Amino acid sequence: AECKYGLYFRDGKRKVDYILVYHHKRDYHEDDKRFRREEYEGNLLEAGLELENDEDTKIHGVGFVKIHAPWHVLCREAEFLKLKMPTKKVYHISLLKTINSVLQKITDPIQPKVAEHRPQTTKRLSYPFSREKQHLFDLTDRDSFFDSKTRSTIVYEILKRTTCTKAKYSMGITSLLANGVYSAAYPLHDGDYEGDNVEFNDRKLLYEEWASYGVFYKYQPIDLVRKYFGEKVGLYFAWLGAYTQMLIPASIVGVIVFLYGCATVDENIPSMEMCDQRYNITMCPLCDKTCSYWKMSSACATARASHLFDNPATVFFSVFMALWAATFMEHWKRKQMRLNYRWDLTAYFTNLVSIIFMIAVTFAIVLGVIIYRISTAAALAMNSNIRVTVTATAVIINLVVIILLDEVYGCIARWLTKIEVPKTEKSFEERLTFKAFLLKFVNSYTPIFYVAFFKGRFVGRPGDYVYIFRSFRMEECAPGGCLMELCIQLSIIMLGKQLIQNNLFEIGIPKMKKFIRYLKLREYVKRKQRYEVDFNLEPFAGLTPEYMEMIIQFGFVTLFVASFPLAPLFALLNNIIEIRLDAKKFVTELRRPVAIRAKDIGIWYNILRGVGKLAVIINAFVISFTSDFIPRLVYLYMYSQNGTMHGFVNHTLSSFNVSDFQNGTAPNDPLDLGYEVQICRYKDYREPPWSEHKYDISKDFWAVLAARLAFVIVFQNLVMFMSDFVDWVIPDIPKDISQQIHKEKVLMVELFMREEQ
Amino acid sequence: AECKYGLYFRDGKRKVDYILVYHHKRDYHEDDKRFRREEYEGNLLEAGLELENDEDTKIHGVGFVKIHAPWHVLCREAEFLKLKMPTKKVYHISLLKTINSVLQKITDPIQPKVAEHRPQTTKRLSYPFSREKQHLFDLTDRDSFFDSKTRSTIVYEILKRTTCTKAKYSMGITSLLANGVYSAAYPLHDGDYEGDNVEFNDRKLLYEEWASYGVFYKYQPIDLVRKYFGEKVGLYFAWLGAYTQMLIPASIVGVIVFLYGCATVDENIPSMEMCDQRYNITMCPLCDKTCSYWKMSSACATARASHLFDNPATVFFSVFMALWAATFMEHWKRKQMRLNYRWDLTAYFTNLVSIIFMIAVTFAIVLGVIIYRISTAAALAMNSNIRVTVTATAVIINLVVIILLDEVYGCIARWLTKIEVPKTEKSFEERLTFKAFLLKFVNSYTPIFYVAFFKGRFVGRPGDYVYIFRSFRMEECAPGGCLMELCIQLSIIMLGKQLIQNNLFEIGIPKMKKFIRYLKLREYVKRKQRYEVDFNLEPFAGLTPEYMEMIIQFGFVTLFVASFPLAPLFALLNNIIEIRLDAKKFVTELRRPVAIRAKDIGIWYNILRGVGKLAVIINAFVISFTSDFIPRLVYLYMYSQNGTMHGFVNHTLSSFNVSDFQNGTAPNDPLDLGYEVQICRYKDYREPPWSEHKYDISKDFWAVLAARLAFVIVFQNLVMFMSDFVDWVIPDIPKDISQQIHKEKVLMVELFMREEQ
Ligand SMILES: CCOc1ccccc1OCCN[C@H](C)Cc1ccc(OC)c(S(N)(=O)=O)c1
Ligand SMILES: CCOc1ccccc1OCCN[C@H](C)Cc1ccc(OC)c(S(N)(=O)=O)c1
Ligand SMILES: *[C@@H]1O[C@H](CO)[C@@H](O)[C@H](O)[C@H]1NC(C)=O
Ligand SMILES: *[C@@H]1O[C@H](CO)[C@@H](O)[C@H](O)[C@H]1NC(C)=O
Ligand SMILES: *[C@@H]1O[C@H](CO)[C@@H](O)[C@H](O)[C@H]1NC(C)=O
Ligand SMILES: *[C@@H]1O[C@H](CO)[C@@H](O)[C@H](O)[C@H]1NC(C)=O
Ligand SMILES: *[C@@H]1O[C@H](CO)[C@@H](O)[C@H](O)[C@H]1NC(C)=O
Ligand SMILES: *[C@@H]1O[C@H](CO)[C@@H](O)[C@H](O)[C@H]1NC(C)=O
Ligand SMILES: *[C@@H]1O[C@H](CO)[C@@H](O)[C@H](O)[C@H]1NC(C)=O
Ligand SMILES: *[C@@H]1O[C@H](CO)[C@@H](O)[C@H](O)[C@H]1NC(C)=O
Ligand SMILES: CCCCCCCCCCCCCC
Ligand SMILES: CCCCCCCCCCCCCC
Ligand SMILES: CCCCCCCCCCCCCC
Ligand SMILES: CCCCCCCCCCCCCC
Ligand SMILES: CCCCCCCCCCCCCC
Ligand SMILES: CCCCCCCCCCCCCC
Ligand SMILES: CCCCCCCCCCCCCC
Ligand SMILES: CCCCCCCCCCCCCC
Ligand SMILES: CCCCCCCCCCCCCC
Ligand SMILES: CCCCCCCCCCCCCC
Ligand SMILES: CCCCCCCCCCCCCC
Ligand SMILES: CCCCCCCCCCCCCC
Ligand SMILES: CCCCCCCCCCCCCC
Ligand SMILES: CCCCCCCCCCCCCC
Ligand SMILES: CCCCCCCCCCCCCC
Ligand SMILES: CCCCCCCCCCCCCC
Ligand SMILES: CCCCCCCCCCCCCC
Ligand SMILES: CCCCCCCCCCCCCC
Ligand SMILES: CCCCCCCCCCCCCC
Ligand SMILES: CCCCCCCCCCCCCC
Ligand SMILES: CCCCCCCCCCCCCC
Ligand SMILES: CCCCCCCCCCCCCC
Ligand SMILES: CCCCCCCCCCCCCC
Ligand SMILES: CCCCCCCCCCCCCC
Ligand SMILES: CCCCCCCCCCCCCC
Ligand SMILES: CCCCCCCCCCCCCC
Ligand SMILES: [Ca+2]
Ligand SMILES: [Ca+2]
Repeated sequence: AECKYGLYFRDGKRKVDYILVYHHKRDYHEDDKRFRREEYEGNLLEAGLELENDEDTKIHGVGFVKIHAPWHVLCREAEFLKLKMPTKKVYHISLLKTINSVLQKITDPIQPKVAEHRPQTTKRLSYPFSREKQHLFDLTDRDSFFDSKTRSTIVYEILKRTTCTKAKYSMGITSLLANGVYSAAYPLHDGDYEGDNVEFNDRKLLYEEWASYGVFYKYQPIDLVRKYFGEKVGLYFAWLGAYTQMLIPASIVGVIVFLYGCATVDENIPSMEMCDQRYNITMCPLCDKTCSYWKMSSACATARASHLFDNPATVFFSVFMALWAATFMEHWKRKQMRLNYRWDLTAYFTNLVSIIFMIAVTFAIVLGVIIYRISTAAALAMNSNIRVTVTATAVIINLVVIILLDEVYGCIARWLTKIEVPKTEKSFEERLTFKAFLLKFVNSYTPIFYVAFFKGRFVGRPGDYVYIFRSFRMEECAPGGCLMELCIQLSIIMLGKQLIQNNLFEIGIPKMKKFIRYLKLREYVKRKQRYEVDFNLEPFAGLTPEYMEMIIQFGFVTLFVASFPLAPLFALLNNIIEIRLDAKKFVTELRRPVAIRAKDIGIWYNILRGVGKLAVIINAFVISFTSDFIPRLVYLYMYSQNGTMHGFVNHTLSSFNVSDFQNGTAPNDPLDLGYEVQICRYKDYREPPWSEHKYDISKDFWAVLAARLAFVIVFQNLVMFMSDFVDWVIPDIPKDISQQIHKEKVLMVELFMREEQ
Repeated sequence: AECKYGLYFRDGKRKVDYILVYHHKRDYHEDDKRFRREEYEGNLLEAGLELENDEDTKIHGVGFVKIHAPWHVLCREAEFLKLKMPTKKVYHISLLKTINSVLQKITDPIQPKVAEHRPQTTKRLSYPFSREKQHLFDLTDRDSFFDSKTRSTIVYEILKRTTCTKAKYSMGITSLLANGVYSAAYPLHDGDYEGDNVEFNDRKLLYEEWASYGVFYKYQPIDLVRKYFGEKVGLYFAWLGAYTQMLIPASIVGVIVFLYGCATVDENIPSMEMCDQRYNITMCPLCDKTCSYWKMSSACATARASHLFDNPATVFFSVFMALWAATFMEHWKRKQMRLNYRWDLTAYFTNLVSIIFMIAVTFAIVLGVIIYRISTAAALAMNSNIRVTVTATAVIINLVVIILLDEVYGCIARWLTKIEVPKTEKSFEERLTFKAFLLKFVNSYTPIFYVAFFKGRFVGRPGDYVYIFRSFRMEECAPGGCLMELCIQLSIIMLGKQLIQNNLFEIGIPKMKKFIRYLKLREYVKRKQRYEVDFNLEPFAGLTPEYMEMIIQFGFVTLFVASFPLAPLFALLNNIIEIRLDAKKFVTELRRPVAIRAKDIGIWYNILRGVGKLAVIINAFVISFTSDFIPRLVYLYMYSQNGTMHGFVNHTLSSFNVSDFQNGTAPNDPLDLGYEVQICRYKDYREPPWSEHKYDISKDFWAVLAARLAFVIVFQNLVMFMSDFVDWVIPDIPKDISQQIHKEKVLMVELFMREEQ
């Protein structure tokens, strides 16, 4: 009623800045905990904080404690730290400008409706606040001089300072919370976000203008977000928006490159030769005692589909995407400085744990191939087009096991970090992030490397096959090739796993917790107090998973772009929804976090710059050994009489005598095709049967292998030099930002004169 | 007499801090210059400097001006800048230590005899000096509170501040010196360095203990050098000593590697097969219409000598020298911080000039090959063993032309820098250094790249040769190979050009200037004054050539070490003499420079880190395409029946029919050997005459080319990762240095309390 529902004290003039809750159930350890609390409350009273208790609530066995801070305490704690406040001093801000004017005219309807977005040609000064010189800062209003966030930060620092006499080593509220004496501690929200009679506050404004699905095409009011939540939350959203901005130019060139291949697919000689039914090309079986001879005309659709994923445009696109990320890094580096300026921020256990971590990483690498092979075998056995359905089933089966193993890997990393004694609090996080990221990388990217580089390459020749354990034969690729399975894997992963299931789980997880709480608790007419309302929300976890998700997503776009031009387009649609999906959680679901000052994102910059450096070698090897670019180039300039591409499929096929088959390897029935077979054909570079040295490696095997090796040498060096040049050219600091500081310092000289004046 | 020979004023209590000399010959422009001087002297008097003139000297038409500074001017100018002075506050400094104690016991006789080298367990504080708080610093003695160097620095700053009313734009003494009104300006030396009755001063101490040839095995007293000369000179000598220290461990492994090859030269099968006289192997002529057939047994000495320069030890040494420099960089980076802590230092014209510079660089690259070819032709024509003498003559002839072209390149760079307007004084030097370094690099390293990679490789086959301009045939390599000329070139260069002629010219150049001055001037009983004595010395130039010489020397050790194990040993002998050669010049020859504060060497770090990065690719290519390592490895594992090295020379030789020679290419007389010749042999991979496709590239040509290509791919990546790991592991800041600052700051808190106390 007169207390505005728990926001103020009983007298109505003291604002609650923090809330402590203890489990006072209606017993020697309980008495000891009570004595410790009482001593802590006495120390807090000695510090200079007003104290209050409430014991009459509907919830059983809970007590709430209110904390308040006076004016002199706030002044002293603000002067102790380096806190900058606005000053009455005001200065004016001091062809190419008409372009900015035109774009400002055009971009008017998309800007949000907030007070700060109004242009300001004058900016006030800012000087450290201290008790010695109070004339420089206007102290007209005490209430409006301090925001709620900076009011709660000082109280949190005071709570961290306090130590208990009984436990001299134990300091701060963290140890008390860890022991189990207290339950939780949290600041209060400003008010409601919905309601017809609700008065104006920042929560409702951010709900209407920022956290909604109907305003997905607007900008974000970053200043209000930083004012309400803090400087650690704002940098994440700024980085997300900057990352989302740079995908629009990259999502158009990929579409153009993809569309170029659809128009020129009906004039492709290699794909036209395979689909012709005038020849009678019989191929050898692909398995032992079960399969039989087939025909080349049965892979026409796969041959036609493979054309859209390799051509010179797909190499030009790789060269382009090589420089795109180098430009993005410089863009973010230059953007961070403006935000820094505007926000006024200018032994044996260790070795043993490291060895165990390497062992675990090796085992995690090992298990994935076994899981993939088992999934493929199960998918093949379940069925009995066939191939596409079998591949899709195998991928879908493997994804679930990956999802299940992620959590176990995370728990293992957490326990491994815990068993080793951490020196401080920052090193704990800096080590946990690395330990989790390595395991997530090796868990996510293992099956892709196997199909691209290792599947179907070490299998033998007809008549001399390779067996493992003397009883199992190595598997081969698809009849059309192994470039089609990679595209299906990438498409299925990117479209389903990262877009549908992830977001559905994110939305649906809190509902089960709410339902469980409702079932366990078991109407309300009187209005509950603020602390009782805030007690039913979910506590804040952190920002590590939010960064980890986007960092994992960043690797798919760059590492495997040489054979998938549509990768950048799939990420933009997800990033469009992710911003407004994450915005709602902070406003409507979680509890209010405390503010932390930061000047950079932190350790993720090094990870991004390592992935960007790693992408190039993989791109070069994928272009060299997975496609048919180099064989075509070699055939055109060495073996063609015309100078054209006639006879290329004729060139790449060998011959074999079906009468030389090993015992127990011939097909069961050779008359399914309807005619007798005497010679089958396979893909390799070996000698003909009608020769002195049959089935031997020929001279053309060695000529293509040097051409594949030289391409990597040229590509790697050229791309590395081009990537370094871009960093060299662009400066790291904007000119206007650096210019503005010098005049401010020149006037700050007279400000220093004003200090004694 | 009573003035101590010009050191003090006539009264005997004012010390001369600077000296200005004008050309007052015994005429309107002369009157204008006199008026300008007079105005400058009036401005200096307004500044607060005492002035004096002397016009009675033996030298004709010269006048000297004396400058003196009072105490209050010194105090004000010292408080204007950030100058730190010692304080009365004193603190104590706060298994592994016994090793340091033992090495201190052993290294006693090699330490110099100076006061500062005595161990000090207590170190005084240091606080900014200001007029507001003079109680913290003891002002007991005015004379001993300021050194001569810091006394002259303030006067130089005052002179730079002064501006002339008539020329408002012109400021400082630099413009006056450039116009021609004044001749020179220099501070004074402390006194003499030789003499039985000479009193003690720092010049004599540095002469006896530092700048001498009989103390070449001792340390250097860096603190006294910095106290007398400054902080810019000391860093050069510290870097030189640190660079000289790290060559001792590297000069022993090279000797061991070189000695390993001498013991195993009598069991080498490939060199034993060539020296055997049981076979009769006739080779084809190496030139048109003049040479004739020769025998393989005539290159036995060259074959035996080539063994000492390639073996697995020469690859292990390359891998070792890859990490040596990475360790050296970290060593210097960690050493700089201790010196920083101890010394209290904690539009269209531009584009046009750039294009002209690229054109000049291209032309400079072009001219060197022509010069080398002309020198080789002249050396061959002059004579008429023959080969060794001809090669030595060609190298000696080329070196002189290189020496002559260096100065023209330097002058071109200077003019090119001058024609473009520089923005400031630092950018001028930073651009001139780069412009000179690029031209010196391309001038020095051009002939080495040509012999290693391009000579004798694009020449044709017997019966189908390659001609340029339809009349000139391409040259071939030496009969034994092209690995012997590179060693002779490197040895001759390193031993003669950098060690004998350079030092002789450095010593002998000032003597010609002294003799010319003596001849032009034309005895003395009275003692000359200090300014008249200092007027006859040579002015100081700078530190760019001193750094450039050592930077150029640094490239020979690292870039071309894969085939010359004795390179690090030749540089140590030169660096031993260079220190004591350069020390004498500063003490006995040049004028006294003014002090400049610096915290790093500057732009040379980037050049060193670029050369270190560049060395790896060149090393890999030199190992792959210049030696015979890969062919031997290919022969051993693919073509040998034994499993040994029997029949390798048999493998690498082809055959040719002497009856298929082109018209005008057969030798004049084929009967010099004493018997008829029907088949000659050459080195290549081609088909035999008794085949369907004669003189065609065979299958063994393509098998070795892939093996040469894979080695580079493996080597480059492995060495790059290993080089990055070393930087990753080692921290960049010493632990004790960082630890010491925190306690000093903790006590500086009480020092701040002492400020008001
Ligand atoms: C593609 C890269 O090149 C190689 C590089 C390095 C080593 C081997 C390489 O080559 C791959 C071998 N894979 C053969 C070329 C394909 C093939 C196709 C059909 C077959 O018939 C069923 C058989 S098989 N098992 O009968 O030989 C083999
Ligand atoms: C050594 C690297 O390999 C090559 C790599 C790339 C291209 C060509 C390469 O090979 C070099 C060719 N140089 C031949 C192999 C040497 C030779 C020796 C004696 C001769 O007789 C006088 C002749 S010649 N002019 O008569 O052919 C040639
Ligand atoms: C070629 O294949 C067709 C496919 O039906 C078959 O009818 C025909 O008999 C075959 N001819 C030969 C010569 O194999
Ligand atoms: C290509 O070769 C075929 C057969 O050798 C011939 O019919 C055709 O005309 C040739 N095409 C061109 C463009 O030379
Ligand atoms: C395939 O190549 C062989 C080898 O020259 C040739 O004889 C055969 O006719 C070719 N096949 C076709 C269908 O052209
Ligand atoms: C290989 O095939 C030919 C027919 O092409 C046949 O005559 C010969 O007998 C076969 N080889 C063997 C070993 O049977
Ligand atoms: C082999 O060379 C020696 C060298 O003098 C010569 O005397 C001898 O006649 C030669 N023999 C043959 C067969 O060429
Ligand atoms: C090497 O081969 C030669 C001739 O083939 C033979 O005399 C010799 O014994 C072999 N050496 C070994 C170690 O096998
Ligand atoms: C060199 O190789 C050929 C080819 O096999 C062989 O006939 C000849 O005997 C060899 N020469 C010697 C001296 O062994
Ligand atoms: C090549 O040499 C053989 C002897 O080795 C000779 O009989 C033949 O005539 C020669 N070739 C020609 C074109 O003369
Ligand atoms: C009143 C709201 C009308 C618009 C609703 C839009 C819902 C979200 C659609 C987002 C689509 C973005 C491209 C995939
Ligand atoms: C800073 C917030 C940006 C939010 C994204 C706005 C929507 C962009 C849609 C662009 C469509 C391009 C299709 C190729
Ligand atoms: C018998 C020939 C079959 C050819 C198949 C070609 C497949 C093209 C699919 C295009 C899908 C585009 C979706 C955006
Ligand atoms: C943004 C820079 C793009 C540069 C693209 C260079 C690659 C061109 C490849 C051409 C292949 C031609 C095959 C016949
Ligand atoms: C607002 C501007 C930010 C920086 C934009 C840089 C260029 C964007 C286009 C991508 C270029 C890629 C070249 C390979
Ligand atoms: C961060 C601002 C970026 C401005 C555009 C930069 C585009 C790329 C310039 C360098 C191109 C290098 C081509 C080899
Ligand atoms: C040839 C049989 C063994 C294959 C081992 C390699 C499988 C894939 C390894 C992937 C390494 C990178 C994982 C992130
Ligand atoms: C990870 C590398 C594994 C190497 C396995 C070697 C197997 C050799 C048998 C296959 C040789 C013939 C290939 C067609
Ligand atoms: C009759 C042929 C059917 C082929 C179906 C292929 C399915 C591939 C789906 C790839 C994208 C899936 C996104 C959820
Ligand atoms: C008034 C408009 C409401 C639109 C609601 C959209 C909800 C989207 C939930 C996320 C779906 C993730 C898988 C596509
Ligand atoms: C086996 C490859 C693992 C991933 C390599 C690329 C990631 C680089 C991460 C850099 C970590 C830096 C921590 C300070
Ligand atoms: C920390 C930022 C740079 C990290 C770069 C890591 C790249 C590792 C690639 C290794 C390639 C060579 C393996 C032998
Ligand atoms: C640096 C990445 C691109 C390099 C492309 C090299 C191959 C170009 C085609 C082959 C040469 C064609 C000559 C007409
Ligand atoms: C009185 C001086 C005795 C020693 C004279 C030494 C002269 C210089 C010799 C330096 C040799 C260093 C190794 C090349
Ligand atoms: C810091 C000054 C060092 C001066 C060098 C001292 C002489 C070193 C001689 C070492 C001889 C080693 C022979 C292989
Ligand atoms: C006929 C055989 C001649 C062999 C010549 C070997 C030359 C060895 C020279 C060693 C010089 C070492 C100087 C340090
Ligand atoms: C300091 C690290 C040295 C490592 C040396 C590795 C190179 C070994 C080469 C062995 C060649 C063997 C040829 C048969
Ligand atoms: C005083 C110590 C300075 C640093 C010494 C570092 C090791 C010196 C030996 C060279 C090691 C090279 C390994 C390839
Ligand atoms: C600057 C102090 C150097 C101390 C010795 C360092 C020796 C090299 C250590 C790293 C070795 C890496 C081997 C792969
Ligand atoms: C084949 C004829 C032309 C040879 C041109 C190359 C000669 C050497 C070039 C050296 C480049 C590096 C100079 C510092
Ligand atoms: C700098 C590269 C120059 C290339 C010149 C090509 C000359 C071709 C004639 C030689 C071919 C046969 C070599 C034995
Ligand atoms: C009789 C054979 C004489 C051979 C003389 C070779 C001279 C090579 C000298 C290399 C070093 C020169 C240093 C000045
Ligand atoms: C008392 C000892 C005197 C020694 C004098 C040495 C003079 C050396 C001059 C430099 C010679 C450079 C070529 C070897
Ligand atoms: C043609 C090669 C010239 C030399 C390349 C290596 C030297 C690198 C110098 C880096 C200059 C940095 C200036 C800021
Ligand atoms: C400024 C410090 C790094 C400079 C590195 C320069 C190395 C240049 C090597 C270029 C190799 C590739 C040429 C195509
Ligand atoms: C990384 C630099 C050294 C690499 C050496 C590679 C070749 C080693 C010899 C060849 C293999 C021998 C197997 C027994
Ligand atoms: Ca998500
Ligand atoms: Ca010298």
